[PDB]
Amino acid sequence: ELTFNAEEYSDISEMRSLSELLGPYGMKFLSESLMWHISSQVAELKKLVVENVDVLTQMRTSFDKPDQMAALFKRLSSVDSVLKRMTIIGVILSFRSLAQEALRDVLSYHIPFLVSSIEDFKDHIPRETDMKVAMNVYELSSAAGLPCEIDPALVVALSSSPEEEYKIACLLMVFVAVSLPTLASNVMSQYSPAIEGHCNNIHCLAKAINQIAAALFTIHKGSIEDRLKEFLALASSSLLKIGQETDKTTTRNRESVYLLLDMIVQESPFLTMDLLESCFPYVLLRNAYHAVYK
Amino acid sequence: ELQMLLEEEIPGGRRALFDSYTNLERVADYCENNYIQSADKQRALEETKAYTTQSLASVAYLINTLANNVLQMLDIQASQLRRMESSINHISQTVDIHKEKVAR
Amino acid sequence: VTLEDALSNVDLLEELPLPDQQARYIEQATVHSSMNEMLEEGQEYAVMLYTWRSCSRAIPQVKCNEQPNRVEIYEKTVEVLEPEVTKLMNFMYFQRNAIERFCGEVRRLCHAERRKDFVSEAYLITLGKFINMFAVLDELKNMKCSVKNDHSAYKRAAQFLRKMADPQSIQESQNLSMFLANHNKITQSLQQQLEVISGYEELLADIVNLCVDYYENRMYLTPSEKHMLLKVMGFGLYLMDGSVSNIYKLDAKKRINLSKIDKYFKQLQVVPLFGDMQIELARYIKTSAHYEENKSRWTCTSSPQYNICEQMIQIREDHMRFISELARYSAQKTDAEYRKLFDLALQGLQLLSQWSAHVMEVYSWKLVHPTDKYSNKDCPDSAEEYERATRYNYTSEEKFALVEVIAMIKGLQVLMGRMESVFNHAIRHTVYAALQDFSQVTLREPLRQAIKKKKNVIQSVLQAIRKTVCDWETGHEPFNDPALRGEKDPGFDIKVPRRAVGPSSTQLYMVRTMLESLIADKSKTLRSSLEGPTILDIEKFHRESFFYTHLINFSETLQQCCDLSQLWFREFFLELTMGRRIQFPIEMSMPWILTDHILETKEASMMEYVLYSLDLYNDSAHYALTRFNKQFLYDEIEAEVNLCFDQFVYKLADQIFAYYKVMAGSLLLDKRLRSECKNQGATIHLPPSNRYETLLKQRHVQLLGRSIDLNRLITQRVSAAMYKSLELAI
Amino acid sequence: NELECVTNISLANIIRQLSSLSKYAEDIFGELFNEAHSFSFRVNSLQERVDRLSVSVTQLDPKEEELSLQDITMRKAFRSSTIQDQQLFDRKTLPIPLQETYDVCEQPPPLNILTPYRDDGKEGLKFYTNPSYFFDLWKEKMLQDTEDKRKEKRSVLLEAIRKGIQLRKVEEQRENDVATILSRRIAVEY
Repeated sequence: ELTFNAEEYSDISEMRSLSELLGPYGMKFLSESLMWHISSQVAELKKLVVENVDVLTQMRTSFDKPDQMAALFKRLSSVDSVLKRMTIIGVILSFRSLAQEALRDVLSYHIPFLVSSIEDFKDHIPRETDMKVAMNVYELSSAAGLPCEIDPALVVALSSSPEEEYKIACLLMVFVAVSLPTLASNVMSQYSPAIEGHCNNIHCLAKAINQIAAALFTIHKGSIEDRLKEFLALASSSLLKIGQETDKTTTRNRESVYLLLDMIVQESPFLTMDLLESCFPYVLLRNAYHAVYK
Repeated sequence: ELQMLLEEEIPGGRRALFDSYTNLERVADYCENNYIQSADKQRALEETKAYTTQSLASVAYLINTLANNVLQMLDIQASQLRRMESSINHISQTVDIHKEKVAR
Repeated sequence: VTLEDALSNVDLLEELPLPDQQARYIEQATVHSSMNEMLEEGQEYAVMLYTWRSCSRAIPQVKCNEQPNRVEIYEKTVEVLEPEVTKLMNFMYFQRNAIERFCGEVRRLCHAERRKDFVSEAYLITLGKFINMFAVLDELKNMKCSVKNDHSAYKRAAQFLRKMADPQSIQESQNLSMFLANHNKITQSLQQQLEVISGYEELLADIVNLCVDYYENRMYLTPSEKHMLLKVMGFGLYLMDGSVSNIYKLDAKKRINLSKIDKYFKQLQVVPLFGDMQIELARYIKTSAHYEENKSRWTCTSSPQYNICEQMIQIREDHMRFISELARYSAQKTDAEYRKLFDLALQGLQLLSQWSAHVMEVYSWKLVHPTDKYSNKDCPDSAEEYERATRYNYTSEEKFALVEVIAMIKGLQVLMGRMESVFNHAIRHTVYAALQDFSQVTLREPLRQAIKKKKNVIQSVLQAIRKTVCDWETGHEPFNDPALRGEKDPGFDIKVPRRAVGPSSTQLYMVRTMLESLIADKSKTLRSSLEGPTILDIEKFHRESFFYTHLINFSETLQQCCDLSQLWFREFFLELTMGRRIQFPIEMSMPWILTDHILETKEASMMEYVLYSLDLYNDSAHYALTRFNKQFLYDEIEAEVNLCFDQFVYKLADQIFAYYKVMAGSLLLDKRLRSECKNQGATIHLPPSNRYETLLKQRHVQLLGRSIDLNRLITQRVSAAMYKSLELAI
Repeated sequence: NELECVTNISLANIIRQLSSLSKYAEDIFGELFNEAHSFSFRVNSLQERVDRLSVSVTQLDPKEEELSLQDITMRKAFRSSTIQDQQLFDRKTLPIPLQETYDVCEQPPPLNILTPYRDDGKEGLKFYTNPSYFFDLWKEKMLQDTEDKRKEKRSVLLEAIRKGIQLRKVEEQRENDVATILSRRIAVEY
């Protein structure tokens, strides 16, 4: 029994009161304090990725061979560690999202004219502009509380060879993709409608993947759409593979882990439902939702 | 630029589709009767092969062009509406400024 | 001007960006064809008879013999009803000639000398199809008491005007009157005309044995075929048990197996005869000639496994297991991959058929067994019979389970139809490969044996099978082949060609019947000469080639395996009302029953399933337009959809707004207050979560050829509600 | 029969299928184009209105702006549009190909001609097929259920506001729509 109630500090009303007290300066300070921890966790994740690079590089290329892919997965190390770290990152990003929503609601209500100008400016920036200007625009908007596709605080925090770093980012996406079905075996992965999510917080992975992909592949000048598309292909393939199993222990929570693909595609501003349909039939998700909501 | 499409591209392609419909309906009967009353059946046969290949290619080409024209038309309209939304938002902001000035 | 250009056009057309979207055999063949034509004509008459609505219920009646306008209503009625009576005359002539033809075939086939030769299994199945056609036609004519009244009214009107003068005309009219007046006329004629034939029961025993065999081995794909087997079994048993024949003596000789048929009927007790007119299968046993003294033999006459909620665990398991594997398969390929796609297509079709069968069987059993006011506490005393067959006959769980199963059927159907090109290519390639491998490689050994032997009947047949279905990649059969001569192989590799094209229906049928001829118990036997492995491999190929015809037409069979059109039609129960009703209320319609149950209970789990229960209307309307082929049926379906969809939109919008208003109110409530209230046993309960997101994103719902933007209508209603809320607050 | 005859017949058949496909594609494209054209008309009208409104708004005078305190309520309030779509499955809405396949289906018997002789003065065909029957039955059920439920249940600105409340009281609010029937039923149920 913790000596406090978490809902009496993170409620919508409480977060709005905190925004009233703190203002944009205090909220920016809070966000920076959170991105520090995210950067720490990402450093650890990069360590784990580099200590697996050979097997990961092979898995990135042999996703068409179920037997060879299973053989490769057998040799990976520290998988539950990767999942735990990404869950922590997702939890921190969820807290940030709550705080940003509170701040936006307060600001749009105290200073409507500045907020209207800011929103008009952000919405209609030419999509052909480069990263330098868009970063300043997004930084202003985020200070105002609006939500942005690419978080500028995270982009700044994750910058503290370059081609080696790009390769490491791609293999981090691969690692996290292929490790998902390990969550079915866990017993705390139950999806609860009273929670609208899982007991052990694996529903924040949507935040984790989307935000981390955006940040890294803006830092290393990639293509966020393509990288997230590859991640979706791999994750869908892995979960489809676990689909045919029959063990009553390694598939205790197949439906709950299936719902994560839907959560990820919903959160992402780069992934649409057409891609998910092409790679993962939606009837499976419909049946999973029926099963959990029983 | 949108008028060039609306007035004559899409309607022209639709009329072309109707013409192809009629021509193919006639060519089917022509090929059948030609084979029936042909001295050499083999020659009639590869001729029918040629007509069917030509018909398939032409229909595919026409459908492709119509689809492209419709796609471009929709995209242009979406761009217009985005621009007009921006202008309307500006007008709303101006009206709000005026009302606040009057109140002050 | 070439395949390359056309194919390139198609390819470039299939890549545009489309987002935001989510001898002794020829005579047999000829007779078989004629019999099939008679079958289709009989189906036409059956549909004519099912959708017959009384036209004499609208003709004004005459009270006094001096009604001022009596002649000129008689002229009206004769002109109205002349073509309907033409239809009935044609029906009578058809049934008479059909019985003549069937009995002629049965007589020819049973001839003492000819009872030795074989008859292809396909011919036996077609004979079963006639016996079933006669059964359905007789029962239809029995139910429909409106045709009698229509003909009587026409006859009175026509005689009052002296419209008929000829002697032949009066004789034909009075023959039609006899036909319509009687009861079980068609079956009685069939019996009286069969029994004159000596030893007719042996052919029927053959039919029933074949049907029992097929049903046991699961040699069917569509639910229609599965039920046809049982109907043929039952009606064949009924016919066989006449005066000159006794099925219990015939069973004592181990000629038929009554225990197997009894077990089958016990497991499955009702099947849809036509439309919504069911047939209880034990009714054939009950009414047989010698049933009473042998009543103890059957246990299918008493009365369990129709609780659809029991099969749902298995249905869900199979759904997920199959779709997970199918989703993996979404350049030239090896034969193994094409064979896998063939297996997967067949397996998906079988699963779809099985699910459709579950749903329809439950529906039929429910229809034949209406509830009462003691069984169901909520059933009102003044409940119509149809209202008691459908509306009050289902529990909540049963309705939810039916919706689940229908949704699974429709989802898997769209998935399977999406892969129609890959399945077509894979299926054709596998069929061609299997047929050519068999013909060219497997038939070399038996042909060599037969050449090394005096017997030449086998040689003629095997050689005939080779001419029929061999595609010699060099155009001619190899000449230095030693197997053809007789000498042993030294070897002699032959390269079998590959290509994606299936055998025409005629030649596939010929090949299958000739193979059946070789491995035949009766033919002095052709199977005696053959060796062991030869017959074993022939039996194999003959068994797998059963489904080739079905699979080559993948789209049609996929359509057939997922047919749920009959849940709407109610002509039978409408006829039983004796004119009291012209149609039933929507709250008695099955699709609306299911959809409205989901809407009213506000079930969270089932909220994603509603649109499939609505979709049922599409299948029903398409069926009415294309098969029944009647305008007024589509008019009625359209009116029903018009009313029910507006009701659906209203209810959905109302409950959506209520749900989100409650969530908004609950989010902002003080948390410490909730804690305190719970600590004193006065909990302010949370609102149950629910799944409305999928519905709010719908923008091209499809109903009866219209595209409906659900989002727009929900927005209109919700905005009205928001304005009302603000006004109420102020 | 020679096989080449069958192959040629099949080739003619596929050409006929190509022609049918052409007609169906034309139908789809026309259905798209018509509504796109309607959108274009609406967009042009809205653009004209926006241009007018912008030139009008640029010349608003705040210092000269005068507000009538006395006329606060006697002014007519602005009301947003309340259009709500219904009857989406009327016969008018039928697509063209579905109508084509509907018109080849068998028509009901010409049972209307009996109408002039009927004493009841009802249509002849309404005894053969009544699509309006469902609606009538539903309405009747709704009406009696509602009645049964009801039975079972049982300064100068000061002048301006006074006039406003008087108008609101006197100018109160003032059917064959399903939504209205359901609303009345539920309202009586409360």
